[PDB]
Order: sequence, then C-alpha cells, then structure tokens
Amino acid sequence: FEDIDTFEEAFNKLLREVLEFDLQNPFKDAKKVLCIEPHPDDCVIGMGGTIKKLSDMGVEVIYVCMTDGYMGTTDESLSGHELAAIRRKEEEESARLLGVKKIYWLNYRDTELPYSREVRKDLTKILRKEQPDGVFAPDPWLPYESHPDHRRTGFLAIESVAFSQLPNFSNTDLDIGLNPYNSGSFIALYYTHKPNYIVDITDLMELKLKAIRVHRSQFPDDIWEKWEPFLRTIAMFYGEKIGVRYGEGFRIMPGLFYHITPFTDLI
Amino acid sequence: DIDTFEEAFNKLLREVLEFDLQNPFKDAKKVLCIEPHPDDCVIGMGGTIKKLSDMGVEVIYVCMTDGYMGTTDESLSGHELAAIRRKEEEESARLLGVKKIYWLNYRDTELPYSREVRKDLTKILRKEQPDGVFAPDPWLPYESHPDHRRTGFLAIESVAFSQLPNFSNTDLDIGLNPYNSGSFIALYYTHKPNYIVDITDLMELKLKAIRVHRSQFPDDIWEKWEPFLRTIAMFYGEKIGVRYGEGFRIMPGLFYHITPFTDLI
Amino acid sequence: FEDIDTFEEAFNKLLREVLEFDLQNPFKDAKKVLCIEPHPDDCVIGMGGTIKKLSDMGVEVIYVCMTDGYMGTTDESLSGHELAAIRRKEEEESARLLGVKKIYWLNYRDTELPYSREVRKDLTKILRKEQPDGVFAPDPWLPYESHPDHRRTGFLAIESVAFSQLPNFSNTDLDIGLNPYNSGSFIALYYTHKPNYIVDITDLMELKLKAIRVHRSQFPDDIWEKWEPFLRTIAMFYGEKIGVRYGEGFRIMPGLFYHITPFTDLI
Amino acid sequence: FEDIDTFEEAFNKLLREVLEFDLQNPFKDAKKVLCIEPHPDDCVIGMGGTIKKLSDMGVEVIYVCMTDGYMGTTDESLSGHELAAIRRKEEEESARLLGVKKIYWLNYRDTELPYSREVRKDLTKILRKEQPDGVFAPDPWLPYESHPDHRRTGFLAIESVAFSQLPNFSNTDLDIGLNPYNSGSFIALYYTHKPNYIVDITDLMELKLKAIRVHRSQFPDDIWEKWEPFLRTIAMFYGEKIGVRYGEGFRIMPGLFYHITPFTDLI
Amino acid sequence: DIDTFEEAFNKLLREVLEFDLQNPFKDAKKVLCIEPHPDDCVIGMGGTIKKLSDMGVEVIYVCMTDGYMGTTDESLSGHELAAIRRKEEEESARLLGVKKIYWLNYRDTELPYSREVRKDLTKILRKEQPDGVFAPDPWLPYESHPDHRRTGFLAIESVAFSQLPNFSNTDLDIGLNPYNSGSFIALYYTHKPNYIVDITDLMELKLKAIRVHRSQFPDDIWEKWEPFLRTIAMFYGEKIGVRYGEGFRIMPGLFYHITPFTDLI
Amino acid sequence: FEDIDTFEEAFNKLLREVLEFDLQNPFKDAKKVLCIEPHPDDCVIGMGGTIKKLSDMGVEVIYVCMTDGYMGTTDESLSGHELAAIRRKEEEESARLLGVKKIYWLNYRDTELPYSREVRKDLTKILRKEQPDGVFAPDPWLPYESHPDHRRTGFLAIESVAFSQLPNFSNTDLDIGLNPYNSGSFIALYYTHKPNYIVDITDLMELKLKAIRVHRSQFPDDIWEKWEPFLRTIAMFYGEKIGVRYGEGFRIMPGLFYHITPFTDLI
Ligand SMILES: [Zn+2]
Ligand SMILES: [Zn+2]
Ligand SMILES: [Zn+2]
Ligand SMILES: [Zn+2]
Ligand SMILES: [Zn+2]
Ligand SMILES: [Zn+2]
Repeated sequence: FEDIDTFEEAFNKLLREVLEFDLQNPFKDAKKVLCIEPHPDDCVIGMGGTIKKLSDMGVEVIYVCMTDGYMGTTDESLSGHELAAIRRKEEEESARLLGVKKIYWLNYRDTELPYSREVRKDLTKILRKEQPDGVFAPDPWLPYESHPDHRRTGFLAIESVAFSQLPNFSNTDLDIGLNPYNSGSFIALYYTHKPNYIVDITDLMELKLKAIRVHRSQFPDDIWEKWEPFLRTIAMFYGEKIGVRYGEGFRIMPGLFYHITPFTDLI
Repeated sequence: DIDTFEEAFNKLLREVLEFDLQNPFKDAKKVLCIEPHPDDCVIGMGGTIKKLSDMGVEVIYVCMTDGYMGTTDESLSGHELAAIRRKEEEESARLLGVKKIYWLNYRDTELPYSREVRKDLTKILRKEQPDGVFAPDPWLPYESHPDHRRTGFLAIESVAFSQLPNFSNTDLDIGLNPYNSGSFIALYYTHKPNYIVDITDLMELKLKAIRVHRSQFPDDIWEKWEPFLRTIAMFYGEKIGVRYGEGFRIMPGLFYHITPFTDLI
Repeated sequence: FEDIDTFEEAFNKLLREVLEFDLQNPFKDAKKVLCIEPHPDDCVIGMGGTIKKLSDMGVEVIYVCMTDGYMGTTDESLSGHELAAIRRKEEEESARLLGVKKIYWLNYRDTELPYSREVRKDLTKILRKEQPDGVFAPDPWLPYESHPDHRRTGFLAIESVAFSQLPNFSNTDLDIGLNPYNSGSFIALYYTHKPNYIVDITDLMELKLKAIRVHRSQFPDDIWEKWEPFLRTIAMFYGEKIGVRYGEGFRIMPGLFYHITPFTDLI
Repeated sequence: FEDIDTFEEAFNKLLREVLEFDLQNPFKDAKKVLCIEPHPDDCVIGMGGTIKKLSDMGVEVIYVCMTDGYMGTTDESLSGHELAAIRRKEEEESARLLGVKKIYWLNYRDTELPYSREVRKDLTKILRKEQPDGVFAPDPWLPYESHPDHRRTGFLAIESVAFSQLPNFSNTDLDIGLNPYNSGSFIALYYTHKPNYIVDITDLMELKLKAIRVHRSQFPDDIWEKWEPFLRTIAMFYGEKIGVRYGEGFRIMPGLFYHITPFTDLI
Repeated sequence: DIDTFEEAFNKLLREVLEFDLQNPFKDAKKVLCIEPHPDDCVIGMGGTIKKLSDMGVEVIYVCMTDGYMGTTDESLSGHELAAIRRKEEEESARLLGVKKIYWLNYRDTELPYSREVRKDLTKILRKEQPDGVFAPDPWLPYESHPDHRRTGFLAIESVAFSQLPNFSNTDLDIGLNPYNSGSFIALYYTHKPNYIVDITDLMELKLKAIRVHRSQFPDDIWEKWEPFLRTIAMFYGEKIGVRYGEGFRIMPGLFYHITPFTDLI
Repeated sequence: FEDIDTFEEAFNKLLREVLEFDLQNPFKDAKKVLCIEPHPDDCVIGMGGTIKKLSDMGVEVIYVCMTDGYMGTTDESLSGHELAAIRRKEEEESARLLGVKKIYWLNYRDTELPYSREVRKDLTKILRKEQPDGVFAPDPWLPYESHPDHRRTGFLAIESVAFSQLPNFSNTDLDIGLNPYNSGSFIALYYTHKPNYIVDITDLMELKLKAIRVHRSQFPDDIWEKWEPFLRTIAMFYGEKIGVRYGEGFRIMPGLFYHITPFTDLI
C-alpha cells in the first residue's frame, strides 16, 4: 500500500486488515490446544484457570511436558527416579481436575533440557500429529527467569510452531504419513512480563490452588507458606490489568511479529 | 576531577571515545553485511547498501546459511531450494551493486553457536579487513529465529576476537593478519536505532530486489509482506521525519562490555 | 492473604512480610563469600571496592575465576599459555590488596566457557565444600553484554546456587561426603544496569584503580587512557544513585523472583 | 543346561537349538527389508545384486540413506546443494533398476553424520513404522574404514534395531500411534571383512555395475578406470568363499552375539 | 646391549615392568568394579567378586547408568524401572558381599563420551584411591552397546588422568589427592583374557544373584540367557581346564599407549 | 579385467597395475611433508629417525601438533599453562636436531582433542596452504591405544587428507584463495601394529633418543628407566621385520583401501 500517510495508520491497517489480529476473543474457535510446560506443574501454575475454562467450553487440552522433574526435592532419601515416578502421578491427578485429555512426556531430565534440533523434532512430531488450533508456552523473554529449562522450552515452542509447517524440516515425519503443521494456529505465551490478553480467573482461583497443591512433592506446608502468597500476588498483577481480582496473563502476537519486528511493544 | 556523572559521560563519548553519529559511514571503503539467510541484507538494509555502492564503497555479503528450509512447497527439496536461493541472491545483489558473496553453508534453522563459526567469520575478517560490519541486532525483542540471534552474537564476537592473535592462530600461521582495530559495527533489524538512513527515494528499488527472491515471495505471501515491509520502513523513517527509513544501532566498541548506561545512546 | 484488596498491597506484603526482603544491610551476617568472575580482573573491576570492605569487616572472600584469560593480548609474540601464567600472577597480587583469601581456577579457556551441566558441577562442588553465606556474579541480563563468557558465567552462577541445593543434582558430590549447599545464602549480581543496592567506594576508589592496574598485561598505558575515564564514569553512574561520588552497584532479589516472576522491575 | 560336558557342545546347542541360528537361507521368509546406506550409491555398491535378488522374489526393499552426498565432487563449479539435487535423481534411477520401493532420505550432510540419540530416533521412527523383517547396514568393525559416516551408520543401525524395540526409548513414537519395532527380525552387515553368508552375484554382476554407474556424478571414466577393477575384485574375494566368481558378503549373527560375546569369531 | 627383540621384550616384561599374571589380585584391599548397567558386574565377574569379598577385599561398584531403557513392559516407565533396578542391584550385591554402590545416574543408552564423565570417575578414584579397577574391555568385537564401549574407554582413561594434578584440578582444590600410581586395571567381558578365575564352585551363586535382577530376567528370557551365560563361563573355563570361568585381560600400564606388540601377552 | 580367472589374480592386478602400488621407495619424490602429532614429542618418538633422513635428503618436514601437552606432569606446583609453554620450547629444540623447518600449533587442550568438523577444517586449511607431498600420522586402529587424543588425531588426519581435496568442504578456504589439497600425495601411519614399510634407523638410534630426552618435562630420570628400554624394544620390533637392529614402522596403502575394502590384511 503505497499511499498511506503516517506510520500509525499503516500499523493500524497492518494489524486490523492485513493481519486481522484480534485480542477480543482469541481462543473463540479453538477445538484442540497444546499446553507446553518445562516441568510437571508448570501448566497449572502458569495457566490452570485458563486450561479449565477451555475444558469447560469443550476444547481439548493436551499437555506436552518437556522434563521429568527429576531434580525437584531436597529429600536426601528420595532419588530423582522415584521423584519422577511420583510427579507423573501428581500431574495426572492435577490435570484430571482441569479436564485435561492427555499428556505427552518428552522425558528429558529436569535441568538438562537441551536447546537443539532434536527437541524441535519431538515437538514437531506432536504438532504434526495433533495439528492443534493453538499452542501455549512460557515466554522466554521474561526477565530474570533463571531456569534454563524455562527459557529453552519457550524458544523451542515458538521455533517448532514455525518450523513444523515446513516440509523440509524433520522430513521423515512426512515420509511416515504426517502432514506439516497447519497454518493460522495461535501461539499464546504465559509466564509473561508483557501480557496483552488476560483471562479473568477470580472464580477459578481456588480450583487452581488446589490443582497446584496436588503436586504435593513440590508443595509441602513450609513451601506453601511462601508459594500461596506468591501465586495470589501474581494472579492480582494480571487481574488488575482488566479490573478483576485474579487473572492469568498471555502474550499473543501475529506470527509476523516474531521475526524482524521493531515495534512489537505496540501490542 | 569532573563533577557530575552527566558531565563525565558526555566527556567519555566525545573526548575519550570520539563517538559521533552524524556521518558514521563517511570513511568506509569496504564493508561486510552479514545476513543469516539469503535475502536478509536486502530486506534489512537493501536501500543503504545501494547508497553505499553508488558512493563507491565495496559491499561484500557474508550469508550464514543456505535458506534450505524456506518453502512450504512439498515438491521442492531443501537442496534444490538452496540452489535456487543462491541464484536469487546473486541477482538481488547485482541490482544493489553488490560485489561478492561469501556463503558459509550452514543449514538454515541449524546455524551453530560455537567457536567454529566464529573461526569462519574471523577468517573472512582477517582476509578482507573491512572498515565496517553490518549484522542483525541479537537483542531484537521477540526475535524468534535462532539463526538471527546467533548471527548477531557471533558477528559482534568475531569482530572482537578476530583482533586477537591467539584466537584461531592457524589463520596467522598461514599468512593472515589479525583484523584491524579501527572498524565500526552497525546493527540492523533493531528496535533501538540511533542512526537512520532515508531510503524514501530507493524504496521501490529495495522492494524489487526483495521480490527477486521469488521462492520467498510468491503472490499470496507478498500480500502481507509488502504491507509489512512498508510498515517497518515507516517506523524507522518517522524517527527522522522521512517517509521510509532503515534503522541502525551503533555504539562505541566499549559499550558492548560491562556498560550499565548503554540506554544513554 | 486471600483478603488483601489490591495488587499493590499484596505485592508489598509479599515482599516485606512473607519474603522478609529488604536492602538495608544485606551482607550483615556474611562470614564467607564467593566472588565469581569470568576472567582474571573482573572481580576487581566490578566489585573491587566492595571486596575490600568485606575483607575489612573480616568476611572471608574467595574468588572463583571461570577462565584463564588466554586470549587477552594483541602481542603477537605472547602465546595464550604464557598469558594465562602471567594473568594468574597478576590476579594473585591484585587480590592481596583486597585482602582476598584464596582463588579457585576452573581453567576453562578464555572465550570458550561452555554453557553446560559440567560447569554447574564445577561450581556446585565448590559451593558444597565452601558453603558460602553469599555469592557475587555478573548480571547475565546486562543490556548489550557481548562477551559470551560473561553472560554464561552469570547464568551458570545463578543456576549453580539453586541446583547445588538439590541432593539428586551432581549426586556423587554427596557420595563423597559433601553436603548440599545450605539454603539461606544471598545472591548479588554486579556489572548490572538495574542495581538496587549501592556500596559507597568513594574513599576506596584509588585503591580499586591500583588493584585493576596490577593487571598490566590488560592495562598498558595506551589502553589505560580509555579505561580509567570509563571506570571512573561507571563508578559515578552507581554513586549518583545514592548521592555519593563513586559507587559499586549490585542487584539483589528474593529467591522466588528468579523464576516466573512478572514484576521483577518493582524492586 | 547344567550337565553338558564341553564348551564346544554347549556352543553348538546354543546356536542350533536355543537360538536356532540359521545361515542356510537367512532371508527365506522376509517380506519387507530396509537397506541402510551412509551415502547415495552405497546400497548398490555393497549389495546391489542381493537387493535385486530380493526384489525378484517379491520382497519389498526400502532404502534409508543417511546423508545427501553433498561433498562427493571435485568440480569447483558444482555446489554441494546442486550435487545433492543430482545424487537424489541418480539414486532414484539406480534403485529403479533394482526393483527398489522407496527411499527415506534422512538428509544429514555428507561427512557430518552425527553419532547421537537424535539419529537413533530417526531410524527408530522408520523401523517402527515399517516394521521390516530384516535390516542391512555397513559393518562398523571393517578395518581401515576411514569414512566416519560409514562407521557411524553401522553402529547407529545396530543400536537402533535393538533400542526401537524398547517402549521407553523415543517414547513419543508410541504416543503418536506407533508400536515398538517387532522382535526376531535379522540384521545383516555388508561391507564386511568377516562375512559368514555370501550371495552369489555372478549372473547379476553386470546389472550391478550398470546400476552403480548410473551415479554418474561419482563415476566419470577416469574414476571408473580404477573403480570397476576394484568392485570386480571385491566381488571375487566374496564369491570365491562359496566357489563362485562374484559374490556379496554379509555378516549375520544371532542378536545375543552383539553383546558381551567373547566367541563371535566362531561364526 | 641386548641381542634379539624376543629377548628385549622378555626383559621388558619381567625385569623392567615386573608384569606377572600368576596372582595379580594378591595385594588388593579395595577395588572398584565399574559397570555400564545395573547387573553387568554380577554377569561379568559376579563369581570373582564373591571370591574377593570372601578374601576380605572391599568391593565397590560404580554403575554408569540407571538401566532406564531395559524393559519391553509398556506399562513400566523408565523412571519406575530405574527405581526397581537400584533395588535389584542392592540385593544382588549383598549376596556377593558388596559394600557400596556409586550411581552416576546417566541415562541408559545415553552415557556421554566426554570430559565430564571422566571427571565423575576421577572424583571417585581420588576419593576412594582403590588398588585395582575393573571395567569392560572396550575392544570386545561386535559389542554394539555404546554404554559398554564408552564405559571401558572412560575407565581406562580416567585411571590414567586421575593421576594428573592439572586434570580436573578443582578436585585438588577441595582437598582430594591425585589417584595413586600403583594400581591395576583388569578388563572383563573380553575376547582376549590373559587371566582366568575358576568360578566352578560359585557358578550357582553367580546365577542366583544374576536372577535377582528380575526385571531383566523374566522366565522366557532366562530360557536363552541361562544357556548363554553357562556357555560363556565354559568358554573362559576351558582356557584353563575348568568347567566355568571368568576371563580378565590385564596388561602393564605402558601397553595401553603406542604399543605394537600388545598381542604378545 | 572381467576375464581374470581367480581372486588371487584380480587382487595382484588391482594392486600393482590398476593402482600402481608398491613399497620399494614410497617417499621418493617428496619435497614437503607434514608430520601430524597428537602431543609434543610424538613425532620424535614414533618417527624421529625417519624425520632426520627426510631432512637429510632435503625434504622439508613440517610438524602439526594437535594439542599443547597441558596435562603431562605429576608435579603439583607446575600449572598446565606453565607446562604448555615449556613443552613448546622443548619441541622447538627437539625438532632443531631433526632438521625440522617449522611447527603449526593447533593449541587444543591435551586430553580434550575434539573429534569434529572444526578440527578437520584446521587440518584442511594447513594442507591447502602447504600442499604437502606426504602426511604422516598415528594409526588410529592401533590395538589397545587408550589415549583419545591419539585415536582421534589419527582418524582426523586420514579424513582431512581426503576431504581437503573437496571444494565444497570448508569452502571459505577457497573463497579466500586457497586451493583444494592436491590429489597424488601419500599417507603414512606410524605407531602401528601392522607396518608394511620399515625405515632402518639403526645408525640414528642415539640421535633419536637424544631428541626425545630433550622433552625433559616428560622424561626425568625415573621415567627414563622404564622408557628407554621400552623405546629400544619398539625399535627392535620394527627392525627385526627387515633384519636390521632398530627400525621405524609405517603403514601405507592405496587410497581406495581406506574405504569398504575387505582384504586390507593382504598388504
Ligand atoms: Zn518449571
Ligand atoms: Zn533471515
Ligand atoms: Zn571479563
Ligand atoms: Zn559411502
Ligand atoms: Zn550392560
Ligand atoms: Zn601423545
């Protein structure tokens, strides 16, 4: 469009017409979604109430869990293998409370999630098989996020959603009968410092806290004394943004903005 | 000696550092423009490249990868596409006056982040000894192409380390010199440009040389990308009151290390 | 909680009451600290002043130096090996002046610091042996930090401080009779663009400068022309923030804020 | 079996009864096989006549080709990408002469085949999908084999055939609907210094040479002047072993012998 | 001085090297038996281990991996299996008199071949300072388990390098000493044993302690493996005229480096 | 061919006529050679004698030393860095005695030589610059060789000699105006258990020994007691094979026999 007079107009036409970007009800049509978590519990803690709301509407929610949570205990007589047996059950129970379908366990070791083509391939296979309408994953640009598994899951999820659409990427998948990942599915990023879409989870907050504490191994009383205020405060930082008590924040952008975009901060 | 930080900084920039952004490319005879994929040089600084050629600067591309993955055409393999994209780029660069292209040949979506790639770029720096280097800004927020983050990091690193005789010393052992210490670094694809080039006059050219990457810009995909790319050129151009612009971030060499007030330029 | 009215109230309760956080005097009880540095001289440059005052208060200050500084010369006649043996001597004398106990050399090669589990296990074994009260390290989120040794030292430091506390992490340390790293120690990040604790070093500035120049292989006369003003200017950026002439800046935060936290900018 | 009197008897009962190992007609029942090659052309050069014989009998032969042959030319105006386009066509044409079904291209770069869990996963997916009755691959113990791609394909093929049977190995495959690789398929190793099964390829030798030269890019006249004597001599080393002019040799052992077996040299 | 190679070699072995295979474990108070998976120590040298315990030697296992992949039971995950296999191994080792087990915890089928693993074993060598080390022979032909090749290589390497103060120096920095220089290395699972232990008397014990790894030896799988394992014990036993034996390859430390006549022992 | 009667006849025709192979005088035309060594001293130990005779004939002999020898000391007071600077001095003087031109130091760390494309590119750039007539390197198939630096130097050497001849391999070398490595050069492997060419060094033995001992950091009196007999014994193992007192052994083969060849034991 050669004759438009200001950046601001252009950007506006770009968002609303060219890209028809819409934060009003961005999960309106979804039938199936994947929620990707670095560790068992992260989906519920980041977006449990949202997962529930989706379930409630008849959306199929599938988990993909990058690691086994092997490392997450201070108990010197609980091995990582035992912990991981336990966290699997804990996540199955938590997810059942949220109406969640199915979990894909990638089984990478807790704290050792690689950042590699290999991991992109695992996700790409799930993506291609399930062809979901939207994907959720932690925002790897969250500042002071000191857990490598979190930053890497984030990155790998965004990369995989783009690359799994390309037939020459992980090409054996197509050779065993899968199609590339279908275009026009959304990415939504939770655990974000810059959300631009909030789900009100005021009514659901006690459901979320319950489903979080089901991961008992992660949440004994002395830990919960700190974690419950923390989780509640986080939910209020998000909710206030839409004038409600408790929210879950997401960052959702048009696919182009994840690449060469110097004005991403205008959504 | 000096009283305030505000004063101390100013003196740093202008006296001690000589940092000056009015004409940062006025003394440039040879430059490298480093791109992660074929087409990134033209999309991100195609108009500036034209401007540099027309001025007589020699402009040399270094493309990190082969564009192998860039198609949804299931009847086009990566190898075929890679061979087409080197053609596309050769024609695209002629239009902008581009001399020479070094292809490193890493696979698209697979550019490593490692000492090996630093050694490939170092060997080129030491060979060509350019006056300035262009590369994507590795800090662009929400940049989710690893090839992009990786390129910018490795470019800035390599410009530094290629200067060190003990770094990839085999280069010296075979007759190369360490990379000269006077050169500039300019990052394109940047959210914090502190230097903008007006390409309002060149915009139609820029767009034609982009379109020359036909594998990347079929008809339906240009339906979003021409509007996208104009909208970005307006973003940079507005910063200096022109229609279309190209944004570059530039900084004294020092600021890339241990510097808490980099947002002051 | 659960009754608190607003996000602003929750946040302040969380910070001060639940998490017991305050930056009045965060090094108060410290008997032993590790100063983790990517290259010989980084401890002196970013926190040389603070080290001295810690020595002065009778705190045992220990260095961990991630790499050998192999690459840090433009002299064609000086091999990397020769340089490393020099820089070690330089560090030892620079550290004498700051009253510095003892230095662990990891001996990774300058410019080639891995970002790997192996390096966490190196840090972890040290933390488990020393059991420091506090650990200092570069902020790996510093804008525009382009030395991979710095960003990587920073992230590895934060990660090791968490993981060294887990008994299933690097479990052989335990099998050889080291204990998990003790829980309550602090983290302080230097070379930072968002400091929230400032140490006045104004009275110490000349000693700091002398202790840096002791790295003569790094600061001959021609480089010192650029670097002395630079170093003075950084120290004034930090000093200004609390109204003293010369300062050293540090970023400190509750432990929980290193993970999924979306309002880390409020401190 | 507690009361057997010599090693030699035991070993004999072990082979013939316990393991019912049979080198008489070891491909008798196969319906589908995979032939794994490091580069395009290796299946034909190592075992072209055998592939043909299998085709002839109605066996489905599927290729898996580890690399793209990107590196295999001395022509300074033929890029690796062009070479690889060309070698794909060359292999399609060669394979058509041998009755070959289908080729899986892993697309790893020629000379850069990794030795990694990732590559095991690609093979494991093909194995699980196709469930073939037997697999062929170069013998990685062939002495003085100086091509890394050859040694690694060999190893990876033997490992994958064992690991793809295990449900916890590459577990996402089972989560997208695949079953583990079925038990009791044979491995046969070509390019071997110790074959214990030879296929007579006297009648087929000229077919093989033709299908080898179809890879024109690899076989110009000046190269063929050396390669044709070489290939013929190799085929006679194998054939003489069964008193025929030209053979293809394989090493075939019972699955147990690929693990902890100190008497493998007795077959 | 000396006239023939045959003479020069002999003198090497016996005078200069003191290499002597009649009772190589006569002076051994503590030994490490390094296994790639839980059960390899008992399968490969279970009877010898028994013999060493009964003699008073302290026997310490170092297991490289967790056995995570070792089941076709689709209702048993790797983590569950790993937790069962550590139990299995604890019971199995008690029966043979085994003290202590170091678990390194790498995943089964994933043991890296790297400096990191050498540092884990080195830390144990330096801690425990054993008199001898047992490990699989990395040269077994047709050994196709990477965990197996990898273990033997890393064991022999680590025994060497743990002796070097500059190697994993942090160990020293925290109070450990380099690994003492007097110790032996013996490779089991070997096709070229030059020392055989008669375990004819212990064979039923060996087999019971193997069976204790019940996850690995259901009924139908033991239908092949008991015959397999007896057939291997006959292989080694025949070498010295006994019914069942365990084969070890042993060599002067020198022979592991630059030695063209290693087949002469 | 195609008419030849027996395998034994084919093989001898192949070796002698097609491949022009013979070990009468394989270094005849050599003007320039690389002696590739894994650690400082390996060239002198395995082929010190042969080097001298090459110098003596006026051949330019160049060393490539893969690593710095950092680890090679039991002295707790001598750092790896210090050792490397020493060993370089030792090499330089040891090489003066063998009339050795010039040494390329790659500077990988003793014990940590990668097995990677990066290292082939290091060798390749050297071969393309020097264009040697011959390359000497350790046999990576030596029985029981337990130093990973040796096996890896050996395989990397053979691989680089092939790949450096391909223009698409490390193509940037070409873009900077180096040529592919010239085709007809020979490969000779030392530290070998199957030598097929023997150099009489009997008259040179005392000089060899002096040139090794010049590595005093490696051979103090106590280690020399073990090592002098050892070195004498190896030289007699090789000498015996051609009826001289002291020899150096080398394995040489046609190029084709480095790949898929099943009768490499016939030479
Ligand atoms: Zn998590
Ligand atoms: Zn790009
Ligand atoms: Zn530094
Ligand atoms: Zn091949
Ligand atoms: Zn095992
Ligand atoms: Zn050596």
